[PDB]
Amino acid sequence: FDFNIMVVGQSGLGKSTLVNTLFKSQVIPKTVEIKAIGHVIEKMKLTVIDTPGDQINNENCWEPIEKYINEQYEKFLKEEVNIARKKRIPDTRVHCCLYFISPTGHSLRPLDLEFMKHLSKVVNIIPVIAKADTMTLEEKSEFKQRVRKELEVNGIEFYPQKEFLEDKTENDKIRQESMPFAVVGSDKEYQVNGKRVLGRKTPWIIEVENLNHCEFALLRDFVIRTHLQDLKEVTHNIHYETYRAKRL
Amino acid sequence: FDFNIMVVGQSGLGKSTLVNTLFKSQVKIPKTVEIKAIGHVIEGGVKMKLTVIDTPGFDQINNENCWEPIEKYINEQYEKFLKEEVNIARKKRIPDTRVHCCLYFISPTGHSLRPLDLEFMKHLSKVVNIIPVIAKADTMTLEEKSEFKQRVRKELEVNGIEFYPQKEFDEDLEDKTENDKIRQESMPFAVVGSDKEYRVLGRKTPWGIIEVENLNHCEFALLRDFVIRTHLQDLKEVTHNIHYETYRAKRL
Ligand SMILES: Nc1nc2c(ncn2[C@@H]2O[C@H](COP(=O)(O)OP(=O)(O)O)[C@@H](O)[C@H]2O)c(=O)[nH]1
Ligand SMILES: Nc1nc2c(ncn2[C@@H]2O[C@H](COP(=O)(O)OP(=O)(O)O)[C@@H](O)[C@H]2O)c(=O)[nH]1
Ligand SMILES: [Mg+2]
Ligand SMILES: [Mg+2]
Repeated sequence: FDFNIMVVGQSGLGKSTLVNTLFKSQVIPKTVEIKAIGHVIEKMKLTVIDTPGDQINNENCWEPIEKYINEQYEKFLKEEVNIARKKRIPDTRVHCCLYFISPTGHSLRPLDLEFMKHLSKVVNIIPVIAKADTMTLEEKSEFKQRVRKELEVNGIEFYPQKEFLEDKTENDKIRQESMPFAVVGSDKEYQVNGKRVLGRKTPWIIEVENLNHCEFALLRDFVIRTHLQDLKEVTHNIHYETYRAKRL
Repeated sequence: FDFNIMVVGQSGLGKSTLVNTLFKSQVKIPKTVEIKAIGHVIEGGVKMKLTVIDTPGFDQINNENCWEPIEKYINEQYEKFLKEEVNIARKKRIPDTRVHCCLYFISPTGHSLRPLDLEFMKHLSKVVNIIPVIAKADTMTLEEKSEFKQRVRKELEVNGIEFYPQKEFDEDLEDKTENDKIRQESMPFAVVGSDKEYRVLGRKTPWGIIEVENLNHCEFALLRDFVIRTHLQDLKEVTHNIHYETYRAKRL
């Protein structure tokens, strides 16, 4: 049982911080290279892939990531044939990928859109709003609506895709309102209300998991519990298949 | 008595919301497409017409010479004043539309400044008075803010980016003492913009309301006083005597 998550997006959005907060939940310098850390603990081995980048010229800035993803597929295609005859086949393909969106309060940057368009064709992308704590209530509500609109209008198929029922009753909910998940990621534990909790120490404490504070708990449950398998299935049966099909 | 402040930086940093904040203090916002200067004739004690110029984006796929459009505007005003410096109309007081002060917004990424940000700043400083500001100061923590301010100061110093108060211009040893504590100690101003008049201005935080003008909450008050009272004149003088003069010299 192996699950791979990857964080993508602009620099300085708390992508790296989230990775660690994510790991501390189930259980910070600047990213320069694509390094993926995996924790062999819940049965499951969850490895999260970090990334940097956000420059004077950003032409084809996605290729590096696309090369990596495609690199993981080719590897699985070579390892899909059980030459070593192993009961289980190691899978390092990117199942779920989170694209961090700067909460600019305006329309999505052209670069964000194109970047998501390319990846959506090759990987399961789940839109996320970084540093949600920055935005006000009315602001965040409107920003999500703006995001959902801009995405749908730009023909960006993101998980859960409409194409691939009880699930249809919930996919609409997760497509329709909840997403993109607005997250606050804090690596620090502070005892709040009698128990150790994770949260930002804003002079104003904000609880990373508290459903009343932010949607991190929702996103976490969504990717690690509810849709953990669906992600893997769509990765293998659609994306990966499409790769080898074009390859062969 | 015309005072001209221009707000610059990448999109979605709170520049426009701050422009309105500044006016609203010393007296639903859409994305800006064109450069628009807002003039509001308001009262030091006497009358003063300050026009706050607004700047769109900076934020795109390929950002080359994205400063060119602004340089062109700034230079457009220098040519205009050069054209109106000779009082053919024999005017007692001459209308001034030159950018005296220019605030540059730096996203609080908590990392080293983006190379584009540096390039953007470097060109402007050699044509105008730049004053480094950190947008959405409220996002950061206390320890994070301190580290970022120091980080910005270092990067700018290292890159040779002369911002107001310029190191080159102060002559007096006393002048240096005061100016060394404003650009080392004080800059860059960590500000929080708020338009909605709530009856003290501020940002509506869930935990509690945050006073935009409070010194204990943010450094907006400091920035206002600096650019409106203390150094308003100094900014103008350097603009006229050095920046403008340099342009006029090059024009020949
Ligand atoms: N307001 C806010 N700031 C955050 C949050 N998470 C991280 N930050 C800050 O933003 C900076 C981003 O750093 P990092 O975690 O490496 O994000 P990265 O740019 O993807 O590498 C950090 O210095 C954090 O102090 C958040 O949820 N809200
Ligand atoms: N956290 C925080 N958010 C702000 C602040 N000022 C503005 N904002 C929000 O960020 C968005 C930026 O919009 P705007 O004022 O037009 O900035 P602009 O993109 O530079 O024009 C607005 O929708 C505001 O709700 C601030 O001081 N702190
Ligand atoms: Mg990073
Ligand atoms: Mg604007």
